[PDB]
Amino acid sequence: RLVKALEDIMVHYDNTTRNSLGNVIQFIYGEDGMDAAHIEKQSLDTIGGSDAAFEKRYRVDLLNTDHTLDPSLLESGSEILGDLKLQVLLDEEYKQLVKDRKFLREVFVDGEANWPLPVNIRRIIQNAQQTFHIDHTKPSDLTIKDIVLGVKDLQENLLVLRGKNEIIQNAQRDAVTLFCCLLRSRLATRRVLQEYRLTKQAFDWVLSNIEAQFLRSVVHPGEMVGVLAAQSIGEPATQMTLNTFHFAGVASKKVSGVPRLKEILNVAKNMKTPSLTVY
Amino acid sequence: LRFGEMERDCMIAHGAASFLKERLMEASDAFRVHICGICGLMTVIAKLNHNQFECKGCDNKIDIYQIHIPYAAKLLFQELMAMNITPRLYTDRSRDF
Amino acid sequence: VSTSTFQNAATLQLGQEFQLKQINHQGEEEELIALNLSEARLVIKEALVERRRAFKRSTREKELESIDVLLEQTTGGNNKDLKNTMQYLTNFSRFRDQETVGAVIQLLKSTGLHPFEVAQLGSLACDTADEAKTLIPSLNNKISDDELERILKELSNLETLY
Amino acid sequence: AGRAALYKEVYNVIASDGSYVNYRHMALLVDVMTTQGGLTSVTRHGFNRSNTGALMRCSFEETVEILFEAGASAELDDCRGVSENVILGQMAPIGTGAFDVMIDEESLVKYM
Amino acid sequence: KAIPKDQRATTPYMTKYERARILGTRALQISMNAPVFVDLEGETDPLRIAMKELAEKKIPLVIRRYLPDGSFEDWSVEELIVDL
Amino acid sequence: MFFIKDLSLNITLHPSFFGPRMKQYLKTKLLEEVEGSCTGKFGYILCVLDYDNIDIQRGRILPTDGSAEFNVKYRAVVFKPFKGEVVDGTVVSCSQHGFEVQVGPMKVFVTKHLMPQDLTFNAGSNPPSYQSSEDVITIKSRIRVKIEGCISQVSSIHAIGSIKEDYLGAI
Amino acid sequence: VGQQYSSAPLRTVKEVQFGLFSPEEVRAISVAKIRFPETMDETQTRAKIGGLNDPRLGSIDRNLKCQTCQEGMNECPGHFGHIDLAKPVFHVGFIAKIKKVCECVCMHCGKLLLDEHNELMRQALAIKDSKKRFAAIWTLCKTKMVCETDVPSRGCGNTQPTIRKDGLKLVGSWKELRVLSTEEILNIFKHISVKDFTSLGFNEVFSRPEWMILTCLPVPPPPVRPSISFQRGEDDLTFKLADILKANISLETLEHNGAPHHAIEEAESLLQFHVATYMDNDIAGQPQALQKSPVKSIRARLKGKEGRIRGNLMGKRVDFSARTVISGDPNLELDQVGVPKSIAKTLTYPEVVTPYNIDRLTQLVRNGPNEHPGAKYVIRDSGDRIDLRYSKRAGDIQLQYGWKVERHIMDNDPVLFNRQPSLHKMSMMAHRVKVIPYSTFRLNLSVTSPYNADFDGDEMNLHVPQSEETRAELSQLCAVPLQIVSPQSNKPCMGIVQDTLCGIRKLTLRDTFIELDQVLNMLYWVPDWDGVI
DNA sequence: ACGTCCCTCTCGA
RNA sequence: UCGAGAAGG
Ligand SMILES: [Zn+2]
Ligand SMILES: [Zn+2]
Ligand SMILES: [Zn+2]
Repeated sequence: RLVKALEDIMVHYDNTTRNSLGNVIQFIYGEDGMDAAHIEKQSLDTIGGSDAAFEKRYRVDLLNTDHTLDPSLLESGSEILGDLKLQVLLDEEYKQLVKDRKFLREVFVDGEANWPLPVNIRRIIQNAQQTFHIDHTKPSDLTIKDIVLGVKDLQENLLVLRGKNEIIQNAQRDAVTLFCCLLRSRLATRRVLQEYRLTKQAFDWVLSNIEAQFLRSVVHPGEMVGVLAAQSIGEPATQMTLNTFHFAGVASKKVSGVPRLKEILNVAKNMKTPSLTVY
Repeated sequence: LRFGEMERDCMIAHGAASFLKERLMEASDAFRVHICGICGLMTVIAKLNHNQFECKGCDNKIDIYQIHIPYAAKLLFQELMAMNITPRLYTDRSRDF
Repeated sequence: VSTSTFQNAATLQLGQEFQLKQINHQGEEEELIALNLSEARLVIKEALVERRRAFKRSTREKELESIDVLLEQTTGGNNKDLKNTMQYLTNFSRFRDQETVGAVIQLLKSTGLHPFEVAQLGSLACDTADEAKTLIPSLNNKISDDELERILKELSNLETLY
Repeated sequence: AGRAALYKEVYNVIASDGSYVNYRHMALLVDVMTTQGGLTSVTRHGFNRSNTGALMRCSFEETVEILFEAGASAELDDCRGVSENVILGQMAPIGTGAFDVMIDEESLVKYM
Repeated sequence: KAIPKDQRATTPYMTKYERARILGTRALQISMNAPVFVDLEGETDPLRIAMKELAEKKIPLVIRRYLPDGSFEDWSVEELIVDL
Repeated sequence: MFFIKDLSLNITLHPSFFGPRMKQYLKTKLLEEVEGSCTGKFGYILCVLDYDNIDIQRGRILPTDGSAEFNVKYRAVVFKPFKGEVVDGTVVSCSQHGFEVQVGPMKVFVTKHLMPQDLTFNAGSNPPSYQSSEDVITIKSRIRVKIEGCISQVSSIHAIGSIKEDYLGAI
Repeated sequence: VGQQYSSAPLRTVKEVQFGLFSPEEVRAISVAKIRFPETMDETQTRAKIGGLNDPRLGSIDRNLKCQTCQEGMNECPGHFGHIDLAKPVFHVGFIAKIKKVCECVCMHCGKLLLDEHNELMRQALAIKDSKKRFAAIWTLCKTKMVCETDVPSRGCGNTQPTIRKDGLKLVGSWKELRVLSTEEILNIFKHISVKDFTSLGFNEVFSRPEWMILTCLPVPPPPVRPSISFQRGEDDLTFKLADILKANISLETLEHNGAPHHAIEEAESLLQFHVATYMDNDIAGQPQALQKSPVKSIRARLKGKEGRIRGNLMGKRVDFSARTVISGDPNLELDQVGVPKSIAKTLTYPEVVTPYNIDRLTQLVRNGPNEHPGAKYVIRDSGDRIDLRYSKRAGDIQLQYGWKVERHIMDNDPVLFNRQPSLHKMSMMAHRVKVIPYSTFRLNLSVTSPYNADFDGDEMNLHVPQSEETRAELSQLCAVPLQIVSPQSNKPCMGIVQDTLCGIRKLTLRDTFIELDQVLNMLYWVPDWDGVI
């Protein structure tokens, strides 16, 4: 029943997900426009933790003596302490990082940080250190405005939908939001120098690799997500209901499941175990 | 061996369209029917080793087309016709949309 | 595969294809292309001279044989029709020269009569307007018998010294 | 709002055995049911009544029945569906059939 | 009959289905004594020859991507990006 | 008459042709089919006009077949007769029932009934001819005929004419 | 050779326009009138009969050409005939909608019961839909049992009955009960206004309501109702058509010579029934016609699960296919499958004779169909098949380009491999061929879980392409290495299992050590070993 | 009014 | 060549 109801649906050449009639089901497949194989459970370090540890890890204050970057973490360190025209960009960065933490706490209200997202950043900075042999005793050769500006310019090129009018541009802005919030979380200025110990070449190589692996992770117009989605729950249901352990009474309500799959699909107003969860 | 509905779906998910046609047309069925440009149904007399095409009823010797479809579909359309249903096969579109 | 396009009596009641308003090859309502025997003989000749020049990149009833050898070069001998056509055209053309033909077209195409009438009037030599309107039936009231004979006499002088 | 509760119920039965399925597949089926105005069932009456092609709808549950209303109400088939080309032995607009391949004569002389 | 080559929305990257059909089409064609534009390095298989044509980007093919409404965006093999 | 029509036609090429004189063999195969061809719609398609500026358009590659189809666009000189037009021609045949007339690529036949009453016939003539009071229709004379009716015979549209009405016959 | 060549231009179907047959169009396309309910029974001898089966329909015998298109069995599609019915007759699948139209039109004048003045009807006729408009009219018209004279004109204004069916025909009651005959409703439907029936839910040229009542029935050609040789034996649908003509040819002589009211009304409901069970033999009431047994109606021919659509068009039994018991192999590579020698010598792929393989193909052709690297047939450019297994010229046969060599499938060929559950697209992948002995499909150990296959008697399907395009299709899209990371769960679906998994734990311990002699053997067992100790 | 998927064999008019 | 039964993953 599933497969016969979804086969029509596929990703068309403008990233719309339509049937034979041309009726739109999804404006970007998976609400982000990404192929399912290229996605791995990543960690958003900006949502979880105390606000106190948040400053320790992301805040950089050039207008300070304790909360500034030590000139041992990078070359332009003493010539950068108190740089007013640069600390404005440090504030612009940390103002976006705080917007992220509140924005993520809106979507994932329970405090969950591990979610599937394309491009494994933790592996890229791992291979960067392993490739360029980064010395955690000598300082980095990056300016403050190399990192934050290179990250901002990287987001402009992480493309899902190409278009002209603001309709597409504003929906494209939405399609990347999460991955950008993780990108900002993993390429904060403090992180890049204090614990990543990156160099200029290594950090450019990381940006170039993030741009490429992302452009690969995008769906390919022609993917038969219709039958693919139907199959994706088909094989599990053929398993499932592997009977084990007893407990009746409520019987854990719809623990249905295999007849709820029946119940859910044909809807049917007569429910087998209705239950109001009043908070 | 049966290449059934279950197996059809996996090729669809794979996107192997050209193969799915081959596995369903060159590996079975396939037929060279002659259909009328007027009524899209298989009335044309195909006197081809004499070169003479015609469709009596809607008399025409000029608007005839060759189409490659499974013989099980030719059978199906002829079966629907014996039930008084006309499944007209047209070699062009009009809906657009 | 047979010929496609884009879209019966001499009483202006021509075919559905051969109606006055017909589509240009680019796509505009253009008038139909009717051409008399002289207007024809020349158009085929100039298109066959064009073809001889492209394959390179790699007086009196005696032009009959010079056109006959051109047809043996430009097109295959598998076309007895174009051979029979050019023989008929050069033997039945009223005007041999490009200038005289164009001048004929000037006189004919100002009256605003149907293209097929234009073609059939440059092909058939008539004297009396009663003779003209009878061989081409579609006229009758379209042109004054004096005005028609005014054209006929103008056209008779414009005839090539055959 | 009903859309989210629909996904919530189907996520609960799949994750009842750990399993896990990527959001996109379930949200596809959920949106498919949703994007109509209301809840459309996944049976012979719920989605098969759609204005799609006759030849792909008869291949589900109600076969000869639909083909009879097709001749009666004088339907016309778009053929843009999957199961239509299958019945017709035609290369479907699926994946490798979602485009057409041409040759540029300019390129043919460009590459000697 | 509608599209311009400067107003292009579809992704500049070649899809896996585009590559798979282009390769098969060229391989099928080479198998039918078609002229090979690439320099042949001693290959008996037309699929490898088609892959060599794709590597040197010497395939005269051009994709016509049909959008849902009926529009079509022409992309030559030459200009499509092959990452994948 | 004689007309110039904006026709079109679709040719299919085998993949072995895809390279050099591609544009040329398509032009060549277009002539090989449409030249001297006769259809019931347009009549004698005689000469393909302006060989140089001939459109080719792109060629769609077939599905499981490697061939490619091209919608070729062209302009041509056509000749479709009509019931009522008067045409002049040269006599060709001469039989007991009448005589044929070569009007261009097409043969029109006149019946002894479709000739006036003063027209007699002389079979014992060298060459056989149709005599009359003052005129004689020899085996190769030039005659003005009115086409009375046309019939489409495969690839040769034939006709039947008259010279009985006024202003027809002599030259 | 397959099928001959026809000059007709080839295209593809792009619109399938469903309509209804007009009994004039049936009479126009039909070859001859089917009048005798006999097959070859002229005198049961060599020929058929000019009445049914090949009275210009299509050949019945193998060594005989068609009476119309003299082309014979393969390539001859079969041509339709017809039976002129002695009296009009309802249709089975339309008997419901035929009733529903009378519940809307005037049974005297033919106009709509509620035209273009009543408010709710005009909200309904404005619905420019399809059967959704037909549903609104039928409900808002069935109630009114009269017409109108004007009301601020529209005709007449007679009374309408309460019409409900009785298995086969319709009856309506005025207030007096009266049976509504087929011929009666036929006249009512033909008088329905051109604007009325179109706005009802029909079509001016494709589906007129008067064509739901059959006046002339199309006789299908022999292909859909064949003849078996058990000195023959026809099909059930051939039997059913003889029954229809038998009920018809009676009703003709009844209504001509005789004139009994009960007898003519008798054999009419019989013909009404034989035309009914011919299409569907599973009706509401109805005895469900049996012939010396039930009978397979045309609806049962098209019914799901099998019946053309589900079993012959959405799924096909196919050539170039294999199936055998599967066994496991740790020394085989992941993306390849072990194919028995027997299967490779049976399955073939047709390679176009090209200057690349010509020397390799000539070697294979002259090898033979029983030697492993060989070929079974070679197909000339002349479109004829040369059986290398029997032909006299098989030993020499000089090859030419543009020919085809149906050569045995050999090592590292793309094939399709399939387990029978077939639920995920990971249950059907492409494998390299590695021709092996013994009668089992020997596949790799780790591509176990994606197929869900063990080796306790498991059996698996193998399919092999035939074109170079669909080889690329399998190798570039459906290959096993591509499928390693599944989209269904964003994680890989293949892994190290059983002995490889138990041993990799027993090996990766600090307690585990290996000495010089055995270390060297392990290193050489690695295919991509750098040669460095 | 639907009521999984393919396989191998053997019995009856 | 249609209907009934047994059996494998
Ligand atoms: Zn027709
Ligand atoms: Zn036949
Ligand atoms: Zn009335």
